[PDB]
Amino acid sequence: GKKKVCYYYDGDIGNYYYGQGHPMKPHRIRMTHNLLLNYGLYRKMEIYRPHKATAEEMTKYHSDEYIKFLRSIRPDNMSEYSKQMQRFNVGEDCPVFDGLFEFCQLSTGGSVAGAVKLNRQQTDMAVNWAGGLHHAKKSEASGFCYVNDIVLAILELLKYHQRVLYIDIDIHHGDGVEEAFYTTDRVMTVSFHKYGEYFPGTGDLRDIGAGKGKYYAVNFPMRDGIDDESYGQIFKPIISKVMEMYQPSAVVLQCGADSLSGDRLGCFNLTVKGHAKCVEVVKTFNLPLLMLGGGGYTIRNVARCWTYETAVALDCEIPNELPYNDYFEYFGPDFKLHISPSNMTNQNTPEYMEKIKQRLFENLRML
Ligand SMILES: CCCC[C@H](NC(=O)C1CN(C)C1)c1ncc(-c2cc3ccccc3nc2OC)[nH]1
Ligand SMILES: [Ca+2]
Ligand SMILES: [Ca+2]
Ligand SMILES: [Zn+2]
Repeated sequence: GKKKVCYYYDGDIGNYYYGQGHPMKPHRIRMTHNLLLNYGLYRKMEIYRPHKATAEEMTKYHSDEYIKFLRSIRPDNMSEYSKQMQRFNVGEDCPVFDGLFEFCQLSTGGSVAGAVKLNRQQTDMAVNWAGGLHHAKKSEASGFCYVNDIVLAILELLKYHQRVLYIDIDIHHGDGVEEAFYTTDRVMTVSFHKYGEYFPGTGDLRDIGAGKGKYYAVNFPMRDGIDDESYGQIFKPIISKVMEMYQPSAVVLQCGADSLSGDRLGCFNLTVKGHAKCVEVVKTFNLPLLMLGGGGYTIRNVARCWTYETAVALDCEIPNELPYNDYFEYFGPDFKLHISPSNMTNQNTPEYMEKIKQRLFENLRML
C-alpha cells in the first residue's frame, strides 16, 4: 500500500559553492526542497534535519588519512597542502571550497540517518537528495564527490540486512560503490550508464565482480540519446530478474538526474516521467528503500525530477502546472513540471538493448 516516507534536508546545504563555472551546484537541493514545499508535499512526509556525520562515522569506509585531510584543508591553507591535494585528487573537479568538510558531513548525515531509520523499521522509505555521491573512493575524491555517503549508508544497512541491492540510474557509472563491494556477495551493485569515451571510464558489462563477489556487480553500458521507451523496456526486466535471483532485504536507489534530456554534462534523453518510472518500478517490490540524489547539472530539471520522485515515493499525484516558489523564474518559459525530450538521435538501437539485457541475464543465471 502507501508507504511512510522520511525526508532529510539541511537548510544550509544550498549555500555551499564549488566555485565560478563549476557544474556541481548544491543550490539545486534548496530549489528541490522549495518546489516540493510549494506543492504541499511536507503534509505527507516527516522532514528531518540530518546530523553532521563525524570523521569517525566516515572512517567506517574512508582511510583515516583522507578524512583527516578533508577536515583540515581550506582555501587559506591550500598552498601548504600541494602534495596532499594531488594524492587525494582534490583540485579542478573536486575543489577546495569554504565549508567543504561540513558539506560532506551533511550529505553523509542524511544517508546514514536514513539507513538507521530503515534498520529500526521506523519508515518504509528514506530520501536524501543531498546524498548519492557515488564516485568517492576509500582514499580519494572523484567526479565532484568527496565522501561516499552511499557506501557508508550500505555499511549501516548491512548491520541488519544480509543482502542489500544498490541501483544507480545516474548517467555515470557508480564506480565508487561498485569498487567498495566488488569482492562481496552481501551487496549487489547494478549500474545503468553511458559507456565509451566518458567519465569515469569504468562499467564495461564484462565487469561482474571478483572472488565471493563474482556475478554480484551488474553493468549496463549505454550510448548517447537513450529515451523513455528504450530505458523502460530494459529497467523493469533487469530489476525484476535481479530481485528474483538476489532476494535483497533492502534497496538503495541512486537517482542521479544527469540522465535527463538537456543535462549540461549528460548525453541521454530521458524525461522526468521516464526517470521516475525507475522509482515506481523499485517501489513495487515493497522493500525498505533509501532514495538518494547524485549528479544533475541543468538545475531547473534536477529540481523538477527530485520533486516528482518525492511525489512518486508518497503515491501523490501533483499537477503539471508549477506552483509559485522562490525560484519560479528558473522554470521558464513553460513553468511546467514535466519536460519534453529533444530530437537527438538514440544511438541505443532496440537490438543493442535486447542483446546487452540477454548477456546480463546469462550472468544472473550464475547466482
Ligand atoms: C560527474 C563528474 C564529471 C567529472 C568530469 N571530469 C573529468 O572528465 C576529468 C578528466 N579526468 C582526469 C577527470 C568532468 N566533466 C566536466 C567537468 C568540469 C569540471 C569543472 C571544474 C571547474 C570548473 C568548471 C568545470 N567544468 C566542467 O565541465 C564543464 N568535469
Ligand atoms: Ca549509473
Ligand atoms: Ca558486490
Ligand atoms: Zn553523474
